[PDB]
Amino acid sequence: RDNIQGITKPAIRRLARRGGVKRISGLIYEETRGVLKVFLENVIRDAVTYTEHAKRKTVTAMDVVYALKRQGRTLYGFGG
Amino acid sequence: RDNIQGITKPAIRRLARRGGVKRISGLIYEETRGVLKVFLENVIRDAVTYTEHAKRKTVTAMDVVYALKRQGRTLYGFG
Amino acid sequence: PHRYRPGTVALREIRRYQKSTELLIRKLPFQRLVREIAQDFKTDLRFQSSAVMALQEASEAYLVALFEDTNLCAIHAKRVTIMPKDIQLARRIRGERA
Amino acid sequence: CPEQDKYRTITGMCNNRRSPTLGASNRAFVRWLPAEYEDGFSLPYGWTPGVKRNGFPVALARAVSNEIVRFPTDQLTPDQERSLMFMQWGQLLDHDLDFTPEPA
Amino acid sequence: CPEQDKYRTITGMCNNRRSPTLGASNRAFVRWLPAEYEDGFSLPYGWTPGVKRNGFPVALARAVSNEIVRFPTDQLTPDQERSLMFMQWGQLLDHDLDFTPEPA
Amino acid sequence: KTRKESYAIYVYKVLKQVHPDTGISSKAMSIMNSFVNDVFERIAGEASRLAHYNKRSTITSREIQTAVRLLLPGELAKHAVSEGTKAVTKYTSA
Amino acid sequence: VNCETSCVQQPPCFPLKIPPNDPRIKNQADCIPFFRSCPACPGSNITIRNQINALTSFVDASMVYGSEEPLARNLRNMSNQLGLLAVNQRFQDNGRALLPFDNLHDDPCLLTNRSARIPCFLAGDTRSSEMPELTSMHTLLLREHNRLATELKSLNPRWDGERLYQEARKIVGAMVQIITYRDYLPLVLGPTAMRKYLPTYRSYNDSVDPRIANVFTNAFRYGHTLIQPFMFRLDNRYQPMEPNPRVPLSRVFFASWRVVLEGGIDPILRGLMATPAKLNRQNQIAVDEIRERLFEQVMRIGLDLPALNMQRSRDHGLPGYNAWRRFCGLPQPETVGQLGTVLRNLKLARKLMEQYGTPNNIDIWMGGVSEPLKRKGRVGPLLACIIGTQFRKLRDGDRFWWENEGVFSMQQRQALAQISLPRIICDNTGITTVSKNNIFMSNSYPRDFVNCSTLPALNLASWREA
Amino acid sequence: RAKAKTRSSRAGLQFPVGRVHRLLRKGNYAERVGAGAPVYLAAVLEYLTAEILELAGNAARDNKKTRIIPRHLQLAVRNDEELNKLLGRVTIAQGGVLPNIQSVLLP
Ligand SMILES: *[C@@H]1O[C@H](CO[C@@H]2O[C@@H](C)[C@@H](O)[C@@H](O)[C@@H]2O)[C@@H](O[C@@H]2O[C@H](CO)[C@@H](O[C@@H]3O[C@H](CO[C@H]4O[C@H](CO)[C@@H](O)[C@H](O)[C@@H]4O)[C@@H](O)[C@H](O[C@H]4O[C@H](CO)[C@@H](O)[C@H](O)[C@@H]4O)[C@@H]3O)[C@H](O)[C@H]2NC(C)=O)[C@H](O)[C@H]1NC(C)=O
Ligand code: HEM
Ligand code: HEM
Ligand SMILES: *[C@@H]1O[C@H](CO)[C@@H](O)[C@H](O)[C@H]1NC(C)=O
Ligand SMILES: *[C@@H]1O[C@H](CO)[C@@H](O)[C@H](O)[C@H]1NC(C)=O
Ligand SMILES: [Ca+2]
Ligand SMILES: [Cl-]
Repeated sequence: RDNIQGITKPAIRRLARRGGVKRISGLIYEETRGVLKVFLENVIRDAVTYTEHAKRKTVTAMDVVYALKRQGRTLYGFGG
Repeated sequence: RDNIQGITKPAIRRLARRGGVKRISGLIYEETRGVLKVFLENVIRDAVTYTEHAKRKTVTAMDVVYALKRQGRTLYGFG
Repeated sequence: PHRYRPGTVALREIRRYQKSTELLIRKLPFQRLVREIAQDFKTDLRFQSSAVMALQEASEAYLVALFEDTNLCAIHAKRVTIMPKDIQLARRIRGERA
Repeated sequence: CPEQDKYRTITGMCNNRRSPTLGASNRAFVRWLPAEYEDGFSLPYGWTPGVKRNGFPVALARAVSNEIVRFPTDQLTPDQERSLMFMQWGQLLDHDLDFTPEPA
Repeated sequence: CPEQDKYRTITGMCNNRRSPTLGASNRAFVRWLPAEYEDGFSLPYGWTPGVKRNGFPVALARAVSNEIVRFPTDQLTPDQERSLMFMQWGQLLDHDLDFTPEPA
Repeated sequence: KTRKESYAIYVYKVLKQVHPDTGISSKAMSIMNSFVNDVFERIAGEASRLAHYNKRSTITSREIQTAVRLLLPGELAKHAVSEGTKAVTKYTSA
Repeated sequence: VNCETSCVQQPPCFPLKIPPNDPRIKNQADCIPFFRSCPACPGSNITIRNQINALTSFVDASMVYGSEEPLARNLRNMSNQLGLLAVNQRFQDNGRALLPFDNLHDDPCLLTNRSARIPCFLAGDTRSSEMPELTSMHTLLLREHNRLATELKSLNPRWDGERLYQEARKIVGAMVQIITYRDYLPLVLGPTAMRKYLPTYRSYNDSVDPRIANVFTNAFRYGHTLIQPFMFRLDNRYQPMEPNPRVPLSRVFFASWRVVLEGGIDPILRGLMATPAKLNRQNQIAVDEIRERLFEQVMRIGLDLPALNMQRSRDHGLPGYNAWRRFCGLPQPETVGQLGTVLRNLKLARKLMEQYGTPNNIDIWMGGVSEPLKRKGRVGPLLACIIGTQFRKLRDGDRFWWENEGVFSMQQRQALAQISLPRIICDNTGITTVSKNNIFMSNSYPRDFVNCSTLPALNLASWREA
Repeated sequence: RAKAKTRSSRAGLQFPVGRVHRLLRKGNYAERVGAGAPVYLAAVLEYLTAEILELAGNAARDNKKTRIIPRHLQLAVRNDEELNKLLGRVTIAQGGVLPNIQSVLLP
């Protein structure tokens, strides 16, 4: 159940490289994992609330889109 | 019409002191004046648009409140 | 010839202005600036006093928050002096100039 | 204290693995403020007659109950937002939490 | 104890008028954190061999002193901004403040 | 003179419920009215969007409860939900 | 030096002296019996006197299972391997379980009825035999544990007696915690104090001290202001139950024969559910049943419960009202005007000033119950602060908290979230009409009463092991 | 007819259930509005108002003041984590700022 370690150090390094980072400290990975967990917790909580209001057991992509729009992170290309 | 200089250096210093700033460089005042001018330009443009839509020649407090709320800067105390 | 240290009066002002609720900008110059700026959008404009007061309050709050962020940026760079690059970095990260 | 346990102990021990006696039974209370006795450590206020508390005489508890607590029963005010279940569960929870033994 | 005083009591009694014991001599220490004993209340860690603290064996104090504290004396460096008066006054103040008795 | 309605009487009643002796000023009333209007608008808009998403033409207590859960943070949402549920149950009983 | 019969102030006796012109006691030579609490370690002139807590501070239903190993072993049914608790071997409540009888040398239970000869009951706490409502609670929890063990034995035939007992005890403790922290404390403290002192649960601090504060044992006695002067019994239609529908409280103390021979615990539970409590007003604090006639039948003279509370606070050496106001971060009044402003009742401030002389000398219980109640609450700011702090420490400092990870599974936690005291009453008694949600608020029949069948039941399928 | 009884009195509230219902009906939120929605909304509004007013009154008492001014409202909002999160992008007029000086700037 320790799936937060599934976001490996090379993946975080790749994400930093896409962001234009040349050198990465060794303690960056834990901070990135914590930030990702917090963001995912917020978005997934909103999506699960939307799903529960609809009396559904399956979380759809449209619920995730609504959650992201609620946080102010409108996402294009998934759903509509 | 040079009224941006009406926001004097002591006023900017006071605003920084309220923000917890201890030491201020000499070139900060011009940057603060520019930032204030940009912010006021945006807010006043939105308020004047709201006023023109209402067919009025007077800018009211409600127009400014709506202009600020449109920018995610909700202001409490004027309606 | 009692002269305070170059940091004592600054801290005294910080403590004084963080405990008050007044407006730190003179009202008449700000009103003149607001009218001059509004002259660029519509000629022959009239302003309610409450409108100018609301604009002043919003501007002062925005500047205070920006200066707090700028102080954080300056402290990050191992400094106590507030510099324009700190303001620019804060505005970029906030999303204004970005 | 065992390294692994699935259930509580009856005596309440080993709940806090650093200080196992925290919360266990037959242990002294925790004082949030220093105690205030007549002589400082053991004698309660009102034990020795003529000794004042903070420059004022100590009022008898029965006298305080007579003057302040006493009120006519017929003027009782019912509670329209609470039931006797509230009070009964309060007493049950109190008997769950604390009990101060006295000599027989 | 007297309501009005001009000098300290040699024992420290009634310095705090609400709780006279506070600060007096021959009194127990205050606990900022709960005690952590081997058996919970009285036995120190390292008393009975084979008992581990926080899942780890208890290190001998002499072994820790030998490994970490020890250093060659000739490599001593002096403090340019302090004198032995500093540590002597520290010891004098410590002897002013506290002293834990031990049995004869 | 037209009649302008505001949440001043009700805010004063709540204040006297909480602080019978403490009074309020005019600017504090203005801020209270603005805050009440803003929260009302936020909750109503969230409930309307919830109703539109599920293809419903009616705003019910469920939509308001879900909007409260979505907007209000932490224990505020739980306490507000409990208060609203109690009020709705009391109204249904009476 | 017997304190119950002698008024000489010799340890451990600390008798209450009778003021002149007492309405009830006309002889000043008499006194109210009183026993000093046992010191933490007797005879020590070095340590400040401290009192002993004889029960586990955690909310673990120690009133049902006990806090000592011999008593806990004696409370169980060792004649089998179903992990049940001991029940009465002589009487039954309409075919349902009853608490076992307890053998003490000086039993006050037979003093109330010398004809019934029904002794006191045996439970996890020795105070369970006061008063039929508490005995009804203890019997209900006993029946609930037995039913839970029976259902678990049905689900898992491989489990032994010890496993059944431990699992049923775990479920009962989790139920008690849920009911306490979800239904009771919000009504006690109020939403403001509940949110201020009991925030959202996060995880298990091992650094939080879970011990019970000395002041808490006297601050939680605010419930003495909610006590009604009568015991009410209702029949199946929630009507007064003849004979004796309303019995004075002075005739129910230590009266287990009422529980045994007078229809069991169903009428008592119905009366608890369908009767309003007593409101705490600054001019109506405590009734005369507990103030003039407490334990009248089993004692040589009636006791005074508020006077006992304040004498116990003095015995425990607790600080005054101002010290605790300072402790909780509240302003401390100094004059009669400041005290009147704080209390919102000027006449009460004059009375308190006359009795004590300074706000610093006001006893903790008196000042706590004299304060105006919080909005949607039943305690003052000081009492709310103390109670909220104590329960926050008891919640965060408990390793076996039901919400703590590893204690219950996620499915088990969700199943436990559906429990309710109304459902327990429906399951473990013959009551078919039961009050709605927040049983501590519904008090008027039949406006806030529903049928027992509409209550969702606890689904134990998540406890099946495979 | 029978004597009129306000819906707020029936629900045990002090905020106007009828006014909230009218605002919901005329606010262009949905085609229809249920009968229990105004009660829930009024209860939530009353709870939030009571929370903020209680905190502001406590702040005013801490300052030895009898009346609540916008400074007390700002102190109440900014000192509460959940209220600060709710009113994060909200400016309160004449509210000032929380007294806070960075540690590194201290002598
Ligand atoms: C004279 O000093 C008094 C004591 O001073 C202490 O020692 C000195 C040397 C300093 O270090 C000082 O900071 C120490 O407090 C002082 O009275 C003190 O006042 C404070 C602030 O009001 C009180 O703290 C409050 O206590 C309660 C309970 O919380 C405490 O106790 C529980 C149980 O032990 C713990 O779990 C807590 O962590 C705390 O230890 C609360 O009411 C409160 O916290 C809540 O409230 C505040 C605002 O109301 C919020 O910010 C918090 O988040 C909480 O919601 C405070 O923690 C302190 O108890 C009290 N001490 C004593 C001994 O009574 C006094 O002010 C000084 N006099 C003058 C004139 O300056
Ligand atoms: C010539 C100097 C010193 C001598 C002979 C000395 C020796 C000792 C000894 C034998 C003990 C008791 C050992 C124990 O209980 O474990 C002790 C404890 C202690 N020392 Fe020192 N030490 C010296 C310097 C200092 C200094 C410089 C300080 C502080 C600045 C200090 C502070 C203390 C304190 C507070 C104690 C606690 C008393 C106790 O444990 O009973 N000492 N010292
Ligand atoms: C039939 C009901 C009750 C009886 C017989 C009773 C009687 C007593 C007596 C005689 C004491 C010892 C002296 C003292 O009051 O400090 C006591 C203590 C106590 N009471 Fe009550 N009271 C009752 C109701 C309540 C209620 C409703 C509550 C709480 C909601 C409560 C809470 C307490 C607590 C926590 C103690 C401390 C235990 C101790 O000191 O031994 N009681 N009770
Ligand atoms: C133990 O349980 C059995 C049924 O399994 C019951 O008949 C018996 O009376 C119980 N014994 C005691 C002492 O409660
Ligand atoms: C004592 O109990 C008996 C039943 O055993 C009952 O008839 C009698 O009335 C009781 N006495 C009193 C005084 O209640
Ligand atoms: Ca317990
Ligand atoms: Cl204490």
